[PDB]
Amino acid sequence: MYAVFQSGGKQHRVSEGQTVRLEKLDIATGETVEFAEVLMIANGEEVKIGVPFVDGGVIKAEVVAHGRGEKVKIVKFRRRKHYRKQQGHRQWFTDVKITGISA
Amino acid sequence: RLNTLSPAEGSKKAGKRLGRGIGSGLGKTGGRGHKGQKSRSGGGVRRGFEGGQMPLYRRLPKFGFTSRKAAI
Repeated sequence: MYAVFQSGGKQHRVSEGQTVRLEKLDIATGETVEFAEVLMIANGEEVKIGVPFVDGGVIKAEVVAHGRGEKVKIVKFRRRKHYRKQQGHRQWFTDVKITGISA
Repeated sequence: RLNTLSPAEGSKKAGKRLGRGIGSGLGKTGGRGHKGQKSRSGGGVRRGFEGGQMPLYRRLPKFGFTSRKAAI
């Protein structure tokens, strides 16, 4: 009982009632979001996508958090050429919990 | 209010400091390049030097004279 859907350019396989982290979305932390772009739905019986994105499959998900990822330190260094550079990055992420998976 | 006065924008530049790190830009000789006479401490050529060629103020002939009546 799991489904495959495309959210932020990268596909996720999520089972019922589990939390999945995906790219930042323009949704407030206390609102449900829709994912009608369901790549595949799996159950005891198997249903595939003759046309991409099934026919009526949707996924109900609730936003939980809108935090930032772990800091990543970017170092660029040229050997013997008197060039050093430092940078930091924290990627924005959105935690969402899957509430319901349709057929 | 003595701790609220500020100068006009662009009045100060903070100057250039040489040889203080890589990220500061002009470090490691502070913008005077690699070896050479100009890179040395106190190096350089005097005014009018052309590297040995006859200077312009020597190739040309002196002309005229100064009139004392012009100053009065």
